[PDB]
Amino acid sequence: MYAVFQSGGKQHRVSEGQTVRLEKLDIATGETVEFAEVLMIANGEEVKIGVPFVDGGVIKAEVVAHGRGEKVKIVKFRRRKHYRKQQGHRQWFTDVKITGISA
Amino acid sequence: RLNTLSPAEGSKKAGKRLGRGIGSGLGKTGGRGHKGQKSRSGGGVRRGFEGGQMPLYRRLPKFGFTSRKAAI
Repeated sequence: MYAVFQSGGKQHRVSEGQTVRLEKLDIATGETVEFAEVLMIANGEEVKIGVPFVDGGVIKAEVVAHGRGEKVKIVKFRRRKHYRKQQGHRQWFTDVKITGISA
Repeated sequence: RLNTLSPAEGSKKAGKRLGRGIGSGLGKTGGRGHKGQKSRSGGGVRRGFEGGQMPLYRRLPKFGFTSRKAAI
């Protein structure tokens, strides 16, 4: 009982009632979001996508958090050429919990 | 209010400091390049030097004279 859907350019396989982290979305932390772009739905019986994105499959998900990822330190260094550079990055992420998976 | 006065924008530049790190830009000789006479401490050529060629103020002939009546 799991489904495959495309959210932020990268596909996720999520089972019922589990939390999945995906790219930042323009949704407030206390609102449900829709994912009608369901790549595949799996159950005891198997249903595939003759046309991409099934026919009526949707996924109900609730936003939980809108935090930032772990800091990543970017170092660029040229050997013997008197060039050093430092940078930091924290990627924005959105935690969402899957509430319901349709057929 | 003595701790609220500020100068006009662009009045100060903070100057250039040489040889203080890589990220500061002009470090490691502070913008005077690699070896050479100009890179040395106190190096350089005097005014009018052309590297040995006859200077312009020597190739040309002196002309005229100064009139004392012009100053009065």
